[PDB]
Amino acid sequence: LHLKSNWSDLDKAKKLLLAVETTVRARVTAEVDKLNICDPQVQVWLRRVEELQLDAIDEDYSQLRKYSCLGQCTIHAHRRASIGRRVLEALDEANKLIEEGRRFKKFGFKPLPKIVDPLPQIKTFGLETMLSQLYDLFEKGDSNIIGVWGQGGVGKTTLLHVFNNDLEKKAHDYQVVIFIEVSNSEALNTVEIQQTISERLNLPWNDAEPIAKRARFLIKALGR
Amino acid sequence: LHLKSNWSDLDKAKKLLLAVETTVRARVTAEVDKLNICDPQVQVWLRRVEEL
Amino acid sequence: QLDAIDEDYSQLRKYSCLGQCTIHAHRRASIGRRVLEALDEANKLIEEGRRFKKFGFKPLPKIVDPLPQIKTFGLETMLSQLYDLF
Amino acid sequence: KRFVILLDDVRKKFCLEDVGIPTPDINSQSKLILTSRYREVCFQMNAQRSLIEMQILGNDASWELFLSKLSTETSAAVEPLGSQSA
Ligand SMILES: Nc1ncnc2c1ncn2[C@@H]1O[C@H](COP(=O)(O)OP(=O)(O)OP(=O)(O)O)[C@@H](O)[C@H]1O
Repeated sequence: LHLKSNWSDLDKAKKLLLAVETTVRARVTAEVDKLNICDPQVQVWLRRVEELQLDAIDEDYSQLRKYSCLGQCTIHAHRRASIGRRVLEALDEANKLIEEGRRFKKFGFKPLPKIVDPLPQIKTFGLETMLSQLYDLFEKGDSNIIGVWGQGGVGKTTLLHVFNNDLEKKAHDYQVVIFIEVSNSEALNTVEIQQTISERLNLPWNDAEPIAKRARFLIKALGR
Repeated sequence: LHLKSNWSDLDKAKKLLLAVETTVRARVTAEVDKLNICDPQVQVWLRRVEEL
Repeated sequence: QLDAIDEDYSQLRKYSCLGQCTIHAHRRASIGRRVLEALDEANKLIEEGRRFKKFGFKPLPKIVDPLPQIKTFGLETMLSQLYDLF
Repeated sequence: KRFVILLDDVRKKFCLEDVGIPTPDINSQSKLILTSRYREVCFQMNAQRSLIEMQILGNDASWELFLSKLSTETSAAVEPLGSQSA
């Protein structure tokens, strides 16, 4: 007769499992706040805790308590046989989940950069006819370098913002869409452009690397 | 037979293996982004996961 | 609640003058197993609380944290206008 | 996140995206409330269609605000009602 003690130990395990799960979820939420994604191994552990449903056996044991008045006879011993093995079936899983979630050390991983990240989406008027012209070359134009020119304030930059944001709506074969502001100076502030490209290519920023060496590196990186 | 319990643990292992494989592939993709090549021992491990 | 068994053991002390009597063996049998039932739990609690290394976690920021709540007069009408837009 | 940013006492037009704040749009539930002394600044920050004017306090509420600012003995000179005093 071990059920009377094992079920008591299950209650300790259940209340401890809710404490470990609370620590993990709070730890994971601190990772999603940094725009990271919950670690796949933690996500599997969390999904097993959710699916456990320890309240199911609790109700089943609660009915056996009402049958426990004369459970010695074979009429009520039928329920006691299942519970005596069902508690151990959920106790080991609960204890295994205790020592797994208590052993986590990293809870999130930084996702790969998006194909195209959204840019400021202001309300635009009458830009459909020009955006159609720009797409007609980008989809079909023979030359791979496309130039757009116009007087100041006509809408060149806003065209890029609506063009870049439009790419994430359609389907395209391209892998990275980089928006670079060369307007910063006429002196070509090279370091900040390479920062934008490297950050957009999921590359580490080796600060002390010379500009000429990085330029050779980015040519190989962007060529892939 | 003992099959009823073993197959249940296989489902746990399969869903955990897909999680470990996802972590490795994401870790490898962060290496190919630096123009590195996937490590030969990892490539063997990945190829065994696919073939499973 | 370790004081519960202490009182239960305290009554057996008064019966301890003839503890070998089969009538008082009913109480002595329970105490001899109830002490072990609470001793292992007490010792397990020792090695758990002696092993903790972190004791608190920083809670997530509140949805809205209170700002200086001074006494305000006649601000109900304007605050109603602001909510009617919000 | 569905944020609400209360932008207090802006004195010049500034770009939200350069400070990190995304400008809320119709597709998003987020709001952004800014206060300023100048209607020109609120127009420059694209708040023209939701402008609220913070008017001065009413005649009655301006008095009981003044009453709460006086000391206990001083207030007792101007508090009394029914009778009228200079
Ligand atoms: N179709 C449009 N509808 C509404 N506003 C527009 C439209 N096109 C441009 N604008 C406005 O034009 C303003 C001027 O900035 P914009 O990005 O258009 O400049 P630009 O054409 O790149 O010129 P430059 O870089 O030489 O100053 C922006 O604040 C933007 O709101």
